[PDB]
Amino acid sequence: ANFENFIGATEGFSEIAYQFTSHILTLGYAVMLAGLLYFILTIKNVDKKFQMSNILSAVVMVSAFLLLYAQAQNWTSSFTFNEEVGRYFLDPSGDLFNNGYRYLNWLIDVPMLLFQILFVVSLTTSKFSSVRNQFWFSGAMMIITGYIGQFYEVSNLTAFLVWGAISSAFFFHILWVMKKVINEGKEGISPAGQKILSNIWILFLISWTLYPGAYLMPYLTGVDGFLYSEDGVMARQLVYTIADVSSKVIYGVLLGNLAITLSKN
Ligand SMILES: *C\C=C(C)/C=C/C=C(C)/C=C/C1=C(C)CCCC1(C)C
Repeated sequence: ANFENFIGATEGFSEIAYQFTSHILTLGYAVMLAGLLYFILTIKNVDKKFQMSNILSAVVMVSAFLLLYAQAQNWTSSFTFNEEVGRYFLDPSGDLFNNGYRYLNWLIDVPMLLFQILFVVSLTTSKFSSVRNQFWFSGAMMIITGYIGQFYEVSNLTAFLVWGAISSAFFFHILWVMKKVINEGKEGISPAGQKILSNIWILFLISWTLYPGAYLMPYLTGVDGFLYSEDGVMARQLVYTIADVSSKVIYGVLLGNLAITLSKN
């Protein structure tokens, strides 16, 4: 299956790496529940015309709470302690760790997080339907090809890499279109909102880049190095959780602040 199930079957997990990974992944879904309440409760502070952005954030929160909770359980319930070795090992009598929950979550969120900025910023010379359709197409393909390449994570490394680069192509298309969007979005609005739009752009850039970083993390120290272990698994799930909080929660808080700033007129 995956690099996680490999380590779980071929070397096992120190209680620290196991309990750490369960804790960070719990942090993950708990934060999505906190954000859900935040977006619902704040929806009154923004004019009707921006509220659709809050709505989309609330929906993203629901789909990340539900799927990142499924994955938390999947990770905990997939390994059992061995008293002889004192380490956690993949259980043959379980579901086995399965990261489809995460890709299913990305496939849902991606249209919604890309669509929502289009409800707070106005374009200048670009058409709303062109940006939208371009976001949705390459957002879906980025994920689908990323899911395919992930089927070869442990087995064929070279396929894992060439698919990753395919999925990166679509990612770079999205970063291109988002940059145009942020440029046209800057025209006209106050300097304060231009400041927030620039913050949104940097956070969008880093936070989305963390995801390919966590996809390559075990092989980053070579095909036999330090991260090729329970420590790369630890780091991979830590980066993911950081990327989840930033691109899903923090992103929508920033768009909310912008919308309020745009109601000063
Ligand atoms: C949770 C919400 C979103 C928008 C998640 C986004 C995830 C990514 C941008 C993942 C990207 C990948 C890339 C760029 C290439 C390797 C495979 C990944 C799917 C991890």
